[PDB]
Amino acid sequence: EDLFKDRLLEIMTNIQTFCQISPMSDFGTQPYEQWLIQMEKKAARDGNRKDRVCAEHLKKYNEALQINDTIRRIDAYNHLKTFYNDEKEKKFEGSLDESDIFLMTLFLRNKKILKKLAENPEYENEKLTKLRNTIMEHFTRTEESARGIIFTKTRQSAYALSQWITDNKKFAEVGVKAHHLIGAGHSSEFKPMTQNEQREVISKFRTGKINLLIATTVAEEGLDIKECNIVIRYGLVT
Amino acid sequence: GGFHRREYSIGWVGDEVKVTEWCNPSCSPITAAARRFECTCHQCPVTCSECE
Ligand SMILES: [Zn+2]
Ligand SMILES: [Zn+2]
Repeated sequence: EDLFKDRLLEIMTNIQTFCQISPMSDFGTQPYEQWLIQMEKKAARDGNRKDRVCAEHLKKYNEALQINDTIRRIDAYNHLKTFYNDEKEKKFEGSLDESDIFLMTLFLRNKKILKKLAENPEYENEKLTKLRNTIMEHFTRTEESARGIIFTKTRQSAYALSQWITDNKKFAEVGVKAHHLIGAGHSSEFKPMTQNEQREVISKFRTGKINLLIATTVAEEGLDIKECNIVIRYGLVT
Repeated sequence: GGFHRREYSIGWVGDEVKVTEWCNPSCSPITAAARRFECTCHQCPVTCSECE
């Protein structure tokens, strides 16, 4: 039905087989995510390296599943590619072991099919369609005073939503200038943005150089900008 | 303060999407939580074109 999603699920199955785990929760669900989070913590405690790295990687795939489901296939593919590109960089050119080799080779085996599935032009899902029409209708209606914030759950989601806007010229043609806005603290899920960069982005939003901020919810403390005339909550409650 | 800030909540079950929308006074706090606030600046209108 979704060949890209199906490949991801097959891969995650292989990894679970490799480290011999079988969680009650389903791939792509929050309780599955909370379960990986526990396993990973325990593996660091007990010092089980195989279990820790497998959980770490499984989380990257679970993340890709969620991006696939809520934004596009291409963004999910990029999330995985970037992660494996970083692993290759820091570990394959050492403290490299059987689990690292196994995970990396498993992804490389699938990379070109995943890439080509990602490159296939696909129709937007209903979530993104509803998001598009909301932005579009608001921007045409309020024109030069359009000033919006979209809240999303994760850093990778905010970045992906921003890329999608850029990839779609119709947004630009109704005035949209968007930018993601995320925290400074370290996260396994995504790179940080310094407090400095945050301040510059917000400044640009104040001046109107940016008019659509895409932020995580752990930003709302310093986003109380009176001139905002639309807020969109995108999948905060599922 | 001074106007209506349009508020949206886009949620789903599977790929079945539901949108909730309403209005807040422009003086009220910006929040990820889905809140209905009252106007404290006293310059905000009672309704706009968007909420009738
Ligand atoms: Zn007010
Ligand atoms: Zn209104």
